[PDB]
Amino acid sequence: QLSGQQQRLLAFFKCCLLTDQLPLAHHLLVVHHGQRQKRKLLTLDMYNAVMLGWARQGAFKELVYVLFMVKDAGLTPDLLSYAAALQCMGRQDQDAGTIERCLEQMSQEGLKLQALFTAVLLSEEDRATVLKAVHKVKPTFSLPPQLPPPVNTSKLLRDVYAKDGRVSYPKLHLPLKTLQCLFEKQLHMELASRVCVVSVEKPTLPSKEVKHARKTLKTLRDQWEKALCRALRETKNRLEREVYEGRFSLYPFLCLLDEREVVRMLLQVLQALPAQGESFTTLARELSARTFSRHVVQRQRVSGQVQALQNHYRKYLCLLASDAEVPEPCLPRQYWEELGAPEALREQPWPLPVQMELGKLLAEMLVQATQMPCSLDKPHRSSRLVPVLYHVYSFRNVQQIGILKPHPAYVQLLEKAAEPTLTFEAVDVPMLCPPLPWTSPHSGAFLLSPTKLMRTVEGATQHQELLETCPPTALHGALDALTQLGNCAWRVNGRVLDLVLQLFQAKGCPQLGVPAPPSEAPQELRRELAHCQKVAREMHSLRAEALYRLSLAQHLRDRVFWLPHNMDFRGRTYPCPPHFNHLGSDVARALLEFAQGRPLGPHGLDWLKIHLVNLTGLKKREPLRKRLAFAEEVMDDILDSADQPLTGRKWWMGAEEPWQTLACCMEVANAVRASDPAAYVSHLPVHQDGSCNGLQHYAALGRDSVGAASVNLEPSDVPQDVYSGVAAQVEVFRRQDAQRGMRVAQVLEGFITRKVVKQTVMTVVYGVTRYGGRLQIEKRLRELSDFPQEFVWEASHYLVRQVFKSLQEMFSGTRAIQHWLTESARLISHMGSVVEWVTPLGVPVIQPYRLDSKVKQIGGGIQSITYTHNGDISRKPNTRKQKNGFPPNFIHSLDSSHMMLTALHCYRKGLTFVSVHDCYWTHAADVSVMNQVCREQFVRLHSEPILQDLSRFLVKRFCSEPQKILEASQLKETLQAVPKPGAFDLEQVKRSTYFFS
Amino acid sequence: KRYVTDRRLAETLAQIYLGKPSRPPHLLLECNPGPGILTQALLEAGAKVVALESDKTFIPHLESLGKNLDGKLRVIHCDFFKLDPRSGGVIKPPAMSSRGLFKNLGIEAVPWTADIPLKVVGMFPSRGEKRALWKLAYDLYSCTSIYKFGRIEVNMFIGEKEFQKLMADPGNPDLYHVLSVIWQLACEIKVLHMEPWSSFDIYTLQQKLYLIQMIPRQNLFTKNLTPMNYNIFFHLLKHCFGRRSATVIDHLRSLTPLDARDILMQIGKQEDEKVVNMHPQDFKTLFETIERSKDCAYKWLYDETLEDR
DNA sequence: TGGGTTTTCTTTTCTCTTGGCGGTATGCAC
RNA sequence: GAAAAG
DNA sequence: GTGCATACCGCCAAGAGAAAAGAAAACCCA
Ligand SMILES: Nc1ncnc2c1ncn2[C@@H]1O[C@H](COP(=O)(O)OP(=O)(O)OP(=O)(O)O)[C@@H](O)[C@H]1O
Ligand SMILES: [Mg+2]
Repeated sequence: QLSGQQQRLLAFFKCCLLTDQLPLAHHLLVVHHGQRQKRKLLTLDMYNAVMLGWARQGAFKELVYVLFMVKDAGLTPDLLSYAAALQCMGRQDQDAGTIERCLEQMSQEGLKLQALFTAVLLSEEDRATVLKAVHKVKPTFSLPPQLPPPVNTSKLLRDVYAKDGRVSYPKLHLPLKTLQCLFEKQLHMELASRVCVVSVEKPTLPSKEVKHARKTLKTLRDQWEKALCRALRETKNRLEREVYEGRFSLYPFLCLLDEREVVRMLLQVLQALPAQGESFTTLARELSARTFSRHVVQRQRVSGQVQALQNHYRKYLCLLASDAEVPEPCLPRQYWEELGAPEALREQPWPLPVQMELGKLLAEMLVQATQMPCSLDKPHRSSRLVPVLYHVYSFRNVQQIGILKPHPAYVQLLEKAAEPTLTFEAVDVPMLCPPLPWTSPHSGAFLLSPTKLMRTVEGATQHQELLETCPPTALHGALDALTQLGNCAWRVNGRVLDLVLQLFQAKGCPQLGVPAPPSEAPQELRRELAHCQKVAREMHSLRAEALYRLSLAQHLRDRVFWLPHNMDFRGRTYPCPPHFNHLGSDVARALLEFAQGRPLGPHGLDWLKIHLVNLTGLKKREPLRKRLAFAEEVMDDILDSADQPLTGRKWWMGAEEPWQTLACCMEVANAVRASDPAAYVSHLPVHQDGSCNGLQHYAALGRDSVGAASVNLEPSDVPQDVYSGVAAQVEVFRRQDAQRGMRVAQVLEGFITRKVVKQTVMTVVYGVTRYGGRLQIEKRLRELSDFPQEFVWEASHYLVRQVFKSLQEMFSGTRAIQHWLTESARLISHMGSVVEWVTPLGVPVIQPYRLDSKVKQIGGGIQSITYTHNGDISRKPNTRKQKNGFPPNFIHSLDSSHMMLTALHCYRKGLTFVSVHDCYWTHAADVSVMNQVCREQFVRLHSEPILQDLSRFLVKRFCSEPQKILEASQLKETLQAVPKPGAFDLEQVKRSTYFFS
Repeated sequence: KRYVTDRRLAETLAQIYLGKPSRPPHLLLECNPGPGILTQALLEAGAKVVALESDKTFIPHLESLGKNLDGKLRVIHCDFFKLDPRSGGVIKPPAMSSRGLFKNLGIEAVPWTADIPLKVVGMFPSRGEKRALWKLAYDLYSCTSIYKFGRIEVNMFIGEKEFQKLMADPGNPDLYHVLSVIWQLACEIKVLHMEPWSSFDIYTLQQKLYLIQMIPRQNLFTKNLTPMNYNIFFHLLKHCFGRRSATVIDHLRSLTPLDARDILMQIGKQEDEKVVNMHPQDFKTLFETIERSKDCAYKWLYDETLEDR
């Protein structure tokens, strides 16, 4: 592959084209060309960048020189070089003889002019000026007409993308003009790139000390602003002078943004530093990402694509508007592409070392540039300028990491000032408008900010390569499901927010999930003070997390907002805003409801009652009629919880999910007291959850008859749970061991419940060790208050031994399929290639697990950073991690496929569908329709030979190259050794009441 | 596991642990008596010997010899590195608290200025020598575990590779690091014997094991240096030795808001003073001169949040 | 064949070891 | 050092 | 033509910070 210095120089040239510093890039070109030993690094793209730049300027004088440099270097001109030549001849309006001669040279060169136009990435302005250049030579040249957009014709996605049948597509309850206004609001919010929200803490009394603290912080911030401006100017002059003496600098990378914007960004990251401090590499990553995002937004602002996206979005909103009717109903992506689609300039991100040195330089600039007086606590004494941030080495085992900890007087001034505002990025806030439809892995969730289709912890990763080398119609289902999940309009439950604010502003209630303030922390004998500081710091961390969450919830109290959605590498869907979403804690799910409601209908109140009994955590093993009768028995408690949440009998606090139970009690209380229960418009999301859903999929692929009955794939009157069966086996083993007088059984007694055994039984069907189950049950025993805490370790070992003894001779097909997946992953990862597979909806999935962690040490003023070069510099795959990842990753990919099929086929029936993982939420009116569609999509997904098609795909891709056959023949034995299905008529899943419940 | 099983100079080590003849019969907490020959040689001296053992597989020999010596050998099953175990509730018979030891033996706590009440002999682990040095150093600076009961001398075998790593001074720039300064301020190492690998028959590239006789020093704790703020001093040492080529100014600009030039002017060391050329006593008095500064309030930036991030 | 190392998978809040010396290749002064 | 979701 | 200065890279180190209280099993390394 390309060298690191080659990548850095190419990024330098490309940034010069963006910053209009074409004279500077030509200077490095002639410096690196006039001398020999570094000229072996220059490639064709490096010359074509400056070629295209001089083309946009219409300068023949330098372009002929660069062409002479290309000819002298010994490398042949490519398509983009002649495209740049045609561009520069077309821009200058010069006569037809030269364009005729050069296009004759193009024809003599033999490469197609249509290949210059098509399948090679150019801007539309470049295409237009090449068209203007060619129209003087050949006025009879015409580009091929635009083909109609292709339609995905896969069997799972053939009911969708079908012109026949009646479709009742959902429409938002907002009109067209209000949606356009919210688009304007979100466009302004993303242009500003930051959001300021009011804190939910009670405001401090504005005394003299508070105002003097605020004035001191203000004058320090002004001094830091001026100092950072001076430091940034000195750095840019040093980089410009360092460039002039022939070295690759970062100079165009710091002129991408304005000086004020960079200084303000550094001040913002300085403001949001925790008192403990952050890693230097973390600050480098975050600073580089913020700079890249602001570069993208600024480039789209200057280039004029904001107005194009605006004019296209006002036309696109007519499909989803209540009062606007399209001539033919279709999906949001299909309507986005049916109109004139604006061109999305694919902006290549910076290389990982370039990002690292940019963030490292900006972090070092923040550390050196900011000065403070001697101590902010009592600053009246004579002051030496000490740094605001300190670079302290923090030590964990042999490892030594650099941490930028703020000075404690700066910290003390920060909590003494009591700043009433909090600042978020525009990416970290829920969108105010419907998101852009997912039309490509590039054009995605947000209006202007770049957003990945697949979340990746690593910087440069091969996921987008599979997302772009796929067939164009392969990703249509996943992108449409992402658009559908992002199109759900959310609304904050104000009453639950009022009660959580009541508990948060006062002394918190940790029983209900509201963090207590650290000022109420409790205060041999010498160890107790350190223990109290540890407890106070834990409550400091959790309350700060809640401070972000409830502030962002208060910011969205009276506005309809949207949660844009992404995937991971194996397909599971997450909302992009991290703080306030529906995948969070019980409080966060309680605050959220649907912004559009449905009338309950003849059997909608029953679903609300069943959902409430499910949220109580009681009557879990009981049938639906028993849950409904139980809800009728506790009706007075339901009304007392709804009417008097904190001043009543407090029935809702005893529920397993208390705040969700309280919100559902309020919904049932308003529904029953209505005059017509069927006519009550309900906005509460009712949840249907899978019972052992990984085991449900294992029994679906295995076609077993015993495990499928255990995980409710066979119809039954009562629900079936394997967790309670294992719990009963462990409890009778505990009774036998307590009979013998063993101490651990006497300590445990009745403490073995479903919850302590649930995650381990859930996990044993993946490649878990006994150490993982040990920690799994040790955490569950540690969170129990009534358990004696000196017995946690030995009871954990005993309980793990009885749990793994209990699962013997159980789930035979599941263990067979998991062993086959683990064996196949081990034989793939023993070779060089990592494990790849294609989902039944067509999504390619690869695992980013590689052994080599390159040091990639970068010298600098403060220290040398250590980052793993993730852009395939790591080569050897991590065999153990591939083995331990593949059996869960496949099952979760099939989870994603089932979820996307259910969403896409509930969209055609007019159902609002959102999904936590194996938890499908819809309106209480249409729970039965969602259940029926979920069962049919489960049948259609699992009527496909997923194991057999996986085996044929794996043999076709990873077992067909000749040079590996002698080593892969055993793998050819493994891949074609899938277990037999057996006898289980899977159509009975359509009659299973307790499939999802 | 390394075990002493040779009669060579066993009487010589016995005369080493005799000390002054006028002393009373002095308790010897021998650690891991595997073969029991060294315990027999120690019992030939006539003083009381208490065996602390991790090898319960061959347990009856020690107590069987103990009843023959009329109860002088009070054998109690315990491993020395495992006293006061780490976040553990249920006390197993291998690992037990020091209060259990000292309540069984009747011997009690004394003030730090008092005389030595007790002697320990035993092994370091074959590989975990550095970690066990850190356990004993943490128990010595924070006067807990054994060292709560007094100024407990402990005499054991040390590896050759880590010996001069503990005896290093200003000089030997390759091997001079934190544990040297941490121990040598309160340790009093004197090498008693220099035996090679041949006599040490491990029970089932020569390594020469030296007897280092750790004694806590009386003048360890001051007004500034306390058993509370010893982690701050430990962090000073490891931060200063993180960059060995750097100077004291470079590390103390990151360690304290105090001007390091003024602190070095007070201590008497120049501004060009490098970390590897500074005395172990100078580290302690550097900590004491930073600690006694009364004009400022925030004197250090170390806090337990620096354990992670 | 005996011993070091990690231990089911993501996502997020609060989120990667650094340094120093020697070994080798290459350009420059004489 | 902790917490939350599947 | 020969020797010296400079840049880049592999490696193994310790404050491998303790916790070596504690379980033991497979995968990889010497
Ligand atoms: N800790 C985990 N590790 C791996 N996969 C998990 C984990 N928690 C959940 N999952 C995945 O999520 C699904 C299980 O989610 P869920 O919490 O509903 O559990 P469950 O086994 O269905 O139990 P329940 O019936 O109590 O809801 C499966 O697809 C499983 O693979
Ligand atoms: Mg479930």
